[PDB]
Amino acid sequence: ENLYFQSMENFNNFYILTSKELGRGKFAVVRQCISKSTGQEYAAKFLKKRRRGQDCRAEILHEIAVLELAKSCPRVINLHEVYENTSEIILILEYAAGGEIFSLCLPELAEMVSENDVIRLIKQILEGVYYLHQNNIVHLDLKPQNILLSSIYPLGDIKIVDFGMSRKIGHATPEYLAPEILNYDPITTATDMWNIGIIAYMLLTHTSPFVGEDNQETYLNISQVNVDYSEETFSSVSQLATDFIQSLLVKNPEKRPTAEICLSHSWLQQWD
Ligand SMILES: Nc1ncnc2c1ncn2[C@@H]1O[C@H](COP(=O)(O)OP(=O)(O)O)[C@@H](O)[C@H]1O
Ligand SMILES: [Mg+2]
Repeated sequence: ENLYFQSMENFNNFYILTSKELGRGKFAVVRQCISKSTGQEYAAKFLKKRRRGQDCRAEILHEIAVLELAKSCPRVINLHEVYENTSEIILILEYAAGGEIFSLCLPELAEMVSENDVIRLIKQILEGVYYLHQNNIVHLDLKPQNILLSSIYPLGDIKIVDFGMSRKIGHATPEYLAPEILNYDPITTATDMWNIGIIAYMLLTHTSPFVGEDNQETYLNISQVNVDYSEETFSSVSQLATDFIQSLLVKNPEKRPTAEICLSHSWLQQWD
């Protein structure tokens, strides 16, 4: 096996690693690194080329092709360089200092995020999805863990990441799965819109809308679209926001609005 991308020696020459691990999957790790020339912080995603005994180098090239396609889009993370060694392909990514948007979905920070801030973040997440949908790209993993912030004090901008599941239209955690995934119905752009309803639901209420005691109850709630819309949970959430979410959390994908229509919802129109 020959190496396509730059050599690992160049990486150790231009960049220094730190002890800071930003994320760790099964076959991927994200460590922080700094440029020896400029002292700028970057994020290095090490991806293993062999997963479960399969040479997965092709899928990594697919994820690079997608990142490269959406470089002009600022709602998508920027790819700067690529390096490769015997077992790893390394992606040098724009650093997102704010971290996962998952942080704001916790009651521990509900006191600093106002409805006006969610409107701005939701509007930003849509502009990225719109761009991706313009180019027949579907993310499929739009979970709060794969949506980051450029900062937190003050709240920064959106940066989408993790394109390991990006396909084209019409292709082949439980709580973030759409109901048409459980029916095996073909993929569709509307599948990403279901996940945006959960992001908005999780930010405004600070609770997951479908997770149950065990996975059995989780899958049931999804396939039944059983969501908690009670007054106790929405007593301090606008009705416009509710209309926005309910229009997205519906079982039939063809009924969910597109990314273009969502930007026209009366909830997102206000001088900020
Ligand atoms: N550019 C980045 N800046 C800061 N943190 C990142 C960045 N990219 C990824 N992370 C962190 O690493 C975690 C996992 O990265 P990800 O691209 O989703 O790989 P995977 O899902 O395959 O494990 C993310 O949830 C995020 O917390
Ligand atoms: Mg992830």
